[PDB]
Amino acid sequence: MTEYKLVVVGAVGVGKSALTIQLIQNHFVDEYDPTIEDSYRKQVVIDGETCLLDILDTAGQEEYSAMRDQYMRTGEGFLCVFAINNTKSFEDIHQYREQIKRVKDSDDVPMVLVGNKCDLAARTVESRQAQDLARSYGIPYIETSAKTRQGVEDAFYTLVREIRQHKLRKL
Amino acid sequence: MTEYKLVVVGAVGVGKSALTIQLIQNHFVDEYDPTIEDSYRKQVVIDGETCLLDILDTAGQEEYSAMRDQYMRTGEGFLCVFAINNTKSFEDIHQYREQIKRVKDSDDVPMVLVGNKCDLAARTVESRQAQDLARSYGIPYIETSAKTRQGVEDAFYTLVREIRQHKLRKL
Ligand SMILES: Nc1nc2c(ncn2[C@@H]2O[C@H](COP(=O)(O)OP(=O)(O)O)[C@@H](O)[C@H]2O)c(=O)[nH]1
Ligand SMILES: Nc1nc2c(ncn2[C@@H]2O[C@H](COP(=O)(O)OP(=O)(O)O)[C@@H](O)[C@H]2O)c(=O)[nH]1
Ligand SMILES: [Mg+2]
Ligand SMILES: [Mg+2]
Repeated sequence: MTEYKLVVVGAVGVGKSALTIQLIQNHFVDEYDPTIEDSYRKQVVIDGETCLLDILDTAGQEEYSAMRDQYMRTGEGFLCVFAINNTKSFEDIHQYREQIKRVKDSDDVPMVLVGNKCDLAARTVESRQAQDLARSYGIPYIETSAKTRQGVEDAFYTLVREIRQHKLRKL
Repeated sequence: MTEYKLVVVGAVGVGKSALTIQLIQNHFVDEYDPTIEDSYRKQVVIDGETCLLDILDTAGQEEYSAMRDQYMRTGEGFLCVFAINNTKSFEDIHQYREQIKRVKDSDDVPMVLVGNKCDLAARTVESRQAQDLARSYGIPYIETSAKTRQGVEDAFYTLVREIRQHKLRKL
């Protein structure tokens, strides 16, 4: 069926692995080797289209750029994630977004901005600032929580839909 | 009288020198040595307070950081400017804003975002994206044109007022 190659990107400790794993196997995982980078797949039905999700769970020292090259130029969409209680991870969103536009020759590649850990009752980054950023970038912003699972399907599926619109726009 | 040390910052070719000079001597200047970095002063009355504006017109290769050190930690406010028809200068706004927060130990230093050259009927950066960015940063955005002079006083004076509020907030 159709196959979407997605890449999950963002600073270390934001919850990239917990989100990915929550999506694939429905269980929250804590303590998962910060170093391990691997792909994950799942057959899903989104909006009636059945498809294959090919997700790259990025890890490793790569100064805010292209963690896993031959997925990065080939990724069809990216999940830019930050933790809602870590302003740095948030401030670093710009750099990830610039390497992505950099290897892909465009400021028009499907992405979604993800504010993770919204279960934490605390916060150093607030909803309106994130969403203004997204609004300036032109992409959606969605808050999730790998822990309670809130928003994880909405985040990945919202990313699929963007890719879809983007493929239909060339006709 | 009161004295405000302001720094004009941004990529080369955006109009930092034309704006500064337009403010100080009311005349548009084209072709002004991209390399020359110097300060400029003017006595003005803003909101009934008479004051001395001490402006640093930043120039020189300094990778998006602290052009003129002993003005940068001492600047009381910064004018972050980009050209409305130069998306790169615009995308680089983040880096300037991070060195400023970097030498000043805070994500709370008076700044104003300036979209210059609004006389050009063209544009690669649009009003709503700039303002969403500003809104996410928490600072004002003002469009100016060193050429026709539109907005140049509003930009500097709006920067003075921010500094004022910021000084009054400690009481
Ligand atoms: N409270 C809470 N902790 C989370 C959430 N997402 C991830 N974590 C924890 O944050 C840390 C980093 O998660 P991980 O997926 O390994 O981060 P990564 O470096 O982006 O892969 C671990 O302690 C996770 O269990 C979340 O939504 N809520
Ligand atoms: N049309 C137009 N050109 C401008 C404007 N501001 C500056 N320029 C021109 O842009 C170039 C760069 O100006 P300058 O102040 O030297 O740029 P800087 O490197 O930021 O100091 C010169 O050609 C200026 O005359 C503006 O508002 N409108
Ligand atoms: Mg991980
Ligand atoms: Mg100059």
